[PDB]
Amino acid sequence: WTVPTLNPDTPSPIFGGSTGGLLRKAQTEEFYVITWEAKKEQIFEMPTGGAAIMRQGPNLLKFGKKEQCLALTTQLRNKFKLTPCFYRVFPDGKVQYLHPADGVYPEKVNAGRVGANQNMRRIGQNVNPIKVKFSGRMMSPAE
Amino acid sequence: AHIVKIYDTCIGCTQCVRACPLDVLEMVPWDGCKASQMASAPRTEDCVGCKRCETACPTDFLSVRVYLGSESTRSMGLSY
Amino acid sequence: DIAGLTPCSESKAYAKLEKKELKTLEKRLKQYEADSAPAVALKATMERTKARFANYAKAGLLCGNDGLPHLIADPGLALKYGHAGEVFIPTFGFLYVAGYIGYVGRQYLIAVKGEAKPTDKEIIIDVPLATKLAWQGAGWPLAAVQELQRGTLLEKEENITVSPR
Amino acid sequence: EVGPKRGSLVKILRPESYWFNQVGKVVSVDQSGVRYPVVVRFENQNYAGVTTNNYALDEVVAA
Amino acid sequence: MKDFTTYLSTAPVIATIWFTFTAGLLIEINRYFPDPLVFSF
Amino acid sequence: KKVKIAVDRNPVETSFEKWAKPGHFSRTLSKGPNTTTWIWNLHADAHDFDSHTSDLEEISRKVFSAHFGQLGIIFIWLSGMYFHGARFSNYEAWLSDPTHIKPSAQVVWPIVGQEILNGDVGGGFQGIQITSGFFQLWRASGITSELQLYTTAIGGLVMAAAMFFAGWFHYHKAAPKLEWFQNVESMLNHHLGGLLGLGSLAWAGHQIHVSLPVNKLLDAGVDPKEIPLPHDLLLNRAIMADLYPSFAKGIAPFFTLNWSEYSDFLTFKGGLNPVTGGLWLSDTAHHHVAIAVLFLVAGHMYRTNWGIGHSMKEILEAHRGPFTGEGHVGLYEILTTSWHAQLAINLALFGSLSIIVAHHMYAMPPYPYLATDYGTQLSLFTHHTWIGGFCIVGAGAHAAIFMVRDYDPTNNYNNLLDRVIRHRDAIISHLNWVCIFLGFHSFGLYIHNDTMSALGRPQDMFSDTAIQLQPVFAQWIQNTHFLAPQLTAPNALAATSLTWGGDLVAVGGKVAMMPISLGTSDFMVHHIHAFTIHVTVLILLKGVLFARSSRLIPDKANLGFRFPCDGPGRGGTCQVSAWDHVFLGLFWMYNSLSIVIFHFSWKMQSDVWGTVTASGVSHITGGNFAQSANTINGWLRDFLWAQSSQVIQSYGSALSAYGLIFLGAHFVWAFSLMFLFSGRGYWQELIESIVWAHNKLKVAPAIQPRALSITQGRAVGVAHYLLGGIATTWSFFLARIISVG
Amino acid sequence: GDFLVHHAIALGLHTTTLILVKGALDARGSKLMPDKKDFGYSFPCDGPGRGGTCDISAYDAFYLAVFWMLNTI
Amino acid sequence: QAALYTHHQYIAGFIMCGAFAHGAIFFIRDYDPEQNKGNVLARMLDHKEALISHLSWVSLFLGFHTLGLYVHN
Ligand code: CLA
Ligand code: CLA
Ligand code: CLA
Ligand code: CLA
Ligand code: CLA
Ligand code: CLA
Ligand SMILES: CC1=C(C/C=C(\C)CCC[C@H](C)CCC[C@H](C)CCCC(C)C)C(=O)c2ccccc2C1=O
Ligand code: SF4
Ligand code: SF4
Ligand code: SF4
Repeated sequence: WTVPTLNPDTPSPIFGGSTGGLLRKAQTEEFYVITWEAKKEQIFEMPTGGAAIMRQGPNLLKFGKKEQCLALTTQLRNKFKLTPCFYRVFPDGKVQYLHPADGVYPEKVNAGRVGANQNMRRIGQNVNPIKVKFSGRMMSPAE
Repeated sequence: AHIVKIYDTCIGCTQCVRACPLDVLEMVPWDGCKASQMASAPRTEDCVGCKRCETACPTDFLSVRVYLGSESTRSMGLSY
Repeated sequence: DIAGLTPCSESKAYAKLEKKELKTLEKRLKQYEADSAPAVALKATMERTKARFANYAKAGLLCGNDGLPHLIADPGLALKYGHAGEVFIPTFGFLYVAGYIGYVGRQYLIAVKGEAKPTDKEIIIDVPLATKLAWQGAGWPLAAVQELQRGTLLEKEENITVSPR
Repeated sequence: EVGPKRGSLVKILRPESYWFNQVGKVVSVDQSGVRYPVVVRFENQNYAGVTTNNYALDEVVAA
Repeated sequence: MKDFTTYLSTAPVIATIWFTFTAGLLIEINRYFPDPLVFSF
Repeated sequence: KKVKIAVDRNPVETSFEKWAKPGHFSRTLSKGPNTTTWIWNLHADAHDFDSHTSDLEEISRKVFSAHFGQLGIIFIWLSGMYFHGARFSNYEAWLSDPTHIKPSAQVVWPIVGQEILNGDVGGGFQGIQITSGFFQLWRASGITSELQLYTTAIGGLVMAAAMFFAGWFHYHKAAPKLEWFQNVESMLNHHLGGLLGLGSLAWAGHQIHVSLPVNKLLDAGVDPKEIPLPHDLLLNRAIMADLYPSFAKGIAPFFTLNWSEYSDFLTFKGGLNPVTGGLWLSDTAHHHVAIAVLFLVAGHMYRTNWGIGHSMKEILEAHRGPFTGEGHVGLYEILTTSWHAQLAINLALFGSLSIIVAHHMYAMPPYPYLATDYGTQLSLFTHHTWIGGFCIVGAGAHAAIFMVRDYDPTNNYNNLLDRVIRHRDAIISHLNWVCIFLGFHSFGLYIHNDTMSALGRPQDMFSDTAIQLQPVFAQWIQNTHFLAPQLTAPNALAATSLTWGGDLVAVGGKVAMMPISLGTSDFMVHHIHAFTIHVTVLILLKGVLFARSSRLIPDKANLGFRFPCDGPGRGGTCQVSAWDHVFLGLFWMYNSLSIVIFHFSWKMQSDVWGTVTASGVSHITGGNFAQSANTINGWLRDFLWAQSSQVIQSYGSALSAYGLIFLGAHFVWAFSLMFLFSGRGYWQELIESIVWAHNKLKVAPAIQPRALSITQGRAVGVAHYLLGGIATTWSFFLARIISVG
Repeated sequence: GDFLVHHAIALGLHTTTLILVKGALDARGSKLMPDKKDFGYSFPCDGPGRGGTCDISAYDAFYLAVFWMLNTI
Repeated sequence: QAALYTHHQYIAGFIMCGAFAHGAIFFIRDYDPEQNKGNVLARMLDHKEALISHLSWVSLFLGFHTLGLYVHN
């Protein structure tokens, strides 16, 4: 598996237009693009509001928030049994792949993804906040 | 960014990852508490702080622990 | 004459209050007939009022400047000047019953702890066991002090405490 | 083998546990080098709605 | 009627019966002994 | 044939086996309790039939039999009111003198001193003065005897037992299938022809044959003992042809369409009866004849088994516009598939109807001697107003529940519901703006007047004197309905109400109904009404449209309808659910209707109700509403402080219980603030520190003590808040108006 | 009347100090949250999990005690 | 007199609430359980449930009975 490049030639589902779509965050900070290959035309539920019709084949869809993309991801994975993958697009054109960051979905092991933010102690073996006092910023004993 | 720490009481039931609505958590093999999986939080820049993860953790109290930190656009669920 | 209070038997505002209430009731009575349901009801209420005032004045109560009876909660002032049946005796009269309720509840809980599904004998009362304990719990002070003297009234420190104890 | 038997009653010594100083019954003890190998089942559930939890050999004690 | 008597053994029905009985006892006490302010008898 | 009876024989066995097992209706609670939250969930999910199962047939059967149980309970309550008017009332004394004797139908037992509550109401009676208006309703029915109330009570108990037998039957013995409930064409045809058409026709028959002659003789001074009995007015046509000579013609004028001959008992008089202060029963009889015809022709509209008629699916599907996409398609399926979609609409219109009832029962008092019982009139406005607001909030609730559970986006593509959910942001944004605009321009007017009159600038207030905001549109409508019989309703002898204008009707010295003027104070309070209504709509509609998703939480539908929060994340997500929007819409419904009923009470006591002893109408508060209600200090002083003198000095009198429920309601309302201001996590730790003391003494229960759910805390808090506030207002109203009115 | 209102005053004092003492002592930990010291003094909640953790901080205990203090005074 | 009394009493109530608030902040931010090993301040936290439960009992009794007497009158 290798990181897929975002295809802009991918069509979008049949949506009649909403008001829950993109805001100035898309133009200024960032927005998100989710893609998936469908086997048929199915009326799914937009996380922004309203129902859209996915197209037979590949689809592409814009969203202003990552939680929207993962909501649709779990909806397409659980109700339609698809395998979508979304990105993070910046207004200058930079695309950043996000969800299956190793190819497989994060609930499954991949035999090589590194464990981050793992405290190797018990939650009661954390120190008292008096020991992490005056560490610069206000810091939790979990660090 | 919020602080998500995962402790060695994790029995590796994948529930915290399935519950996460932002893809912050993932399950790493054997480079943790023991073999047979373990969880991890590499993408905490996308954590909003909903604590669905520790709502779904079945261990005593919570192996996964969200400590609410500095907020941002990604950590406040803003589409604007 | 404990705290400057006058006895209700010789209090003047007490009698004035009795006369006021009876005057109100007879004012209501004058608009009705001789033997009607309102008339009999108001006559019964007047008699209840008269008996109530007579029985409070007979019981040795102490009345204030307002004519209302004032109770004496202090034992020693109540036991000396004959006012124990105001707050002091009803104190133990309450506590017997209250500890009786609590002891029956405790005994029922301890009884249903041993069963297979103890929680279902709490939403569904085991009325046989409950009535047996409610009848045999009338000796709750003796049994309570005997459970206390044996050390089997209090649980040890197997109690579920917090991380900083 | 390590730990208690697979039907024994066990008092939990984990301070942050819901069942601290509370009696539980062993489901099983994983005989590997796993940390927190003892699986204890409790008659009463915690605030999350769980009755089972994994504890270490130093967090368990008889009766 | 084992199940019916089990139903009457439930918490709310037993509470209704017991508090009806308690309230009726107190009510009849307060009828036959009107205005009991002190323990004089 | 399509529309037919379709039932299953003996679906559910009749046994107490599932009575002994609480929580049987769900998969989670049937396992038994371990924590106390089970005890609350057992009750919260008791009638949540659409989560006990998935098949709409069993849900529908449960609903049907539950409706039967509600009807049986309503019949028990009605029979109880008739029975209390038969045994424990001064009704037969009140009929002889309704202008002097206070209607009472509740006697109190003399146990702990509450015999003081048995007030001197009149007629040689001692009881609680009722304000439900049953005496006026019974006089309008033509009762005139306690035996008829007794037998009506026994008939109500018979019908209650019948309804409960019907529920048991239609659940356990022969329960209908789903395709029977789904015949909405037949249900509407029948509920319009037979229920509301034939019901109004039968009530018209009673009004022709029993109410009209009995009440005509009652108004002619005849004693209720010497009035002919209704069966004697049925058999002996001579009595009726003496009272109405058109009864000498028989029913021929109907079949010959010489209906004008019936103009003796089918009138269009309008206005009020000068002797009773209520609507003419001939007017109501003609009314019910007319709406019976109207509903019987309306019940022949939909197509059931013979090709004539309409298919509602065809009306809906063929109603679409260029602005609105596919239109009403899929709505037939929504409403024949979702019980909650039906319940939402039905509750909304039923509550709006109850408020219609409240507004149309005081301006057009239908019953004799209803208007001059100011307590009954005030209570009957307040009660139905409150019931309407509650039903409307429930309509929003069940619309949200539909949107969460029963909504399917496949059925709804570019139909009206999809197109609403797609632009909910425009909807709620414009609603927010109008709520803000109205809040400013309706309440800041009151603040402006407070500031001006506090600064000593009464020439700068918003009053009928300084800066007039006259309600010219409502004034024009008043004048348009006052002048209606002259031009636009020539066969009406008078206007519908005297509130439009004209002469007053005073009965027994008391003012039954008089013209109602509207000025700047009325403008301001009406705009306050619209403001509060719009905010309640904002909350409930925002809960509906954002019940599945928002820009905050896109997966709110999977979270559910009733959930506290997703977390403290996204800055904090508490009360994002569509349940918590109902929880807040309840508060705003209370705030709206409190002001509505306050407007009613003050306007009525100041500008309508009163006595005419000499030449001059002397009102209760002296017409201060015009000049005093420009300020919040006005509603404080001259309404909440002035009209509270009767409830706080009621101690030692018959109305003392009203003062008691004043104080206790102030208690309960504030008690609600323990649940609304606080949060569960504090009480769980307090509870566990208490459980430590229970463990130490070996009295810790097996059912683990938990703090109430978050949702349950909010529900308890809103319940205690509404109860205390509404009961405070109830006590204040009744104690005030039973004394001064 | 002085008796009754002095006992109301006792109620208010004891309940205010109950809330405050409880927040102070459970500031470091509860059975619902034994790692409460790791979250600071004023944190919003610990989520809807474990039954619900609203107003669980010590800050919120002080908060709820200010109401009972205002009532006491 | 009225203004002075009400003033200083409300000031006192707020100050006394802040006292316990900062005691909580002490327990969180400044308390060291190992440097206070066995002293009175740790002995408070060791029997905190007794303090909280007895304060709760006093508050509960006083409220029950004061409200009961007031409602009775
Ligand atoms: C919590 C505070 C409080 C207190 C201390 C009281 C105290 C009292 N109230 Mg007040 N009251 C209160 C709250 C309170 N009330 C509230 C909140 C309300 C509003 C609802 C009222 C409303 C109210 C009214 C309206 C009246 C009272 C009355 C009374 C008196 C009742 C005496 C009585 O019933 O003799 C009972 C005497 C006994 C000996 C019974 C004790 C209990 C058991 C039965 C004893 C055990 C004996 C035996 C072993 C049982 C056999 C077992 C059985 C199973 C066979 C007493 C002065 C009445 C009165 O006249 O006051 C002066 C009265 O009319 N109260
Ligand atoms: C549902 C409403 C209703 C009902 C039930 C009645 C009923 C009645 N009206 Mg009224 N009426 C009504 C509405 C109603 N009216 C309205 C809306 C108007 C305004 C237009 C009038 C205007 C009006 C006038 C002007 C008069 C009546 C009259 C009558 C009576 C004569 C009926 C008649 O001749 O019709 C004929 C009806 C039938 C032939 C049906 C009889 C059916 C029987 C009961 C069948 C049962 C037999 C059974 C199968 C076997 C026996 C069982 C057993 C013994 C073995 C009757 C009491 C007259 C009267 O008596 O005045 C007091 C009269 O003069 N009505
Ligand atoms: C035709 C009327 C109608 C019908 C059939 C329903 C039916 C339903 N509603 Mg809806 N609802 C209605 C009106 C209606 N509601 C109104 C008017 C409101 C506004 C208050 C609501 C608000 C509402 C909400 C917010 C919710 C429902 C829910 C439900 C479902 C379960 C209800 C349940 O189990 O409660 C069982 C009954 C109780 C728990 C009892 C409530 C206790 C009340 C509040 C006590 C106070 C009442 C009393 C008169 C005051 C005196 C108190 C005295 C005893 C001291 C069920 C489908 C729930 C649902 O479907 O979610 C999944 C839900 O969450 N309803
Ligand atoms: C008195 C108490 C109070 C007040 C003033 C408000 C005020 C408001 N609520 Mg809130 N609310 C309250 C209690 C209150 N609420 C309670 C107890 C509940 C129950 C939980 C709610 C639940 C609730 C919900 C659920 C909603 C509101 C909404 C609103 C707004 C609608 C009215 C509006 O914008 O008009 C304009 C503002 C006013 C009328 C407030 C008074 C301001 C006056 C006019 C003077 C202005 C001063 C001026 C600027 C000079 C400044 C001086 C300078 C020195 C600063 C407004 C902010 C709604 C909202 O935000 O959407 C629109 C909404 O959806 N409220
Ligand atoms: C000698 C007295 C004293 C001192 C030095 C401190 C010092 C401190 N306190 Mg303590 N505190 C005190 C008294 C004191 N407090 C009292 C009396 C109380 C009870 C009221 C508290 C309750 C308390 C809590 C609960 C917390 C602190 C916290 C703090 C710290 C930061 C304060 C902060 O956030 O600033 C910024 C504070 C503000 C901007 C205050 C908000 C505005 C206030 C409420 C005034 C609003 C009034 C309004 C403007 C009036 C308008 C009137 C107009 C309408 C007419 C700091 C160590 C915090 C801390 O240490 O965090 C861990 C913390 O959480 N204190
Ligand atoms: C009028 C409002 C009100 C009332 C009555 C209470 C009452 C109480 N609060 Mg407070 N509280 C309030 C507002 C109120 N609060 C507000 C606005 C807040 C801010 C959120 C708080 C915050 C708060 C905290 C933080 C704490 C309390 C605590 C307590 C309890 C103190 C113990 C006590 O006095 O027991 C006496 C109890 C009462 C007087 C209330 C019960 C009323 C009667 C006696 C019960 C029976 C009535 C009747 C028979 C039942 C009818 C029901 C049904 C049959 C219809 C008590 C339940 C403390 C606690 O829980 O410790 C124990 C505590 O820690 N409260
Ligand atoms: C006071 C309060 C509590 C504590 C309330 C406790 C848990 C329950 C109140 C009383 C219960 C119902 C016990 C009453 C007695 C039982 C019904 C059993 C009967 C036993 C005898 C009395 C018959 C919360 O859990 C809560 C949660 C979320 C927001 C606000 C609050 C809140 O304000
Ligand atoms: S808080 Fe929410 S977003 Fe953050 S890790 Fe936990 S579940 Fe994922
Ligand atoms: S839910 Fe808890 S136990 Fe399961 S994998 Fe996540 S952290 Fe580990
Ligand atoms: S309800 Fe309580 S737990 Fe949920 S988000 Fe709000 S504060 Fe946090």
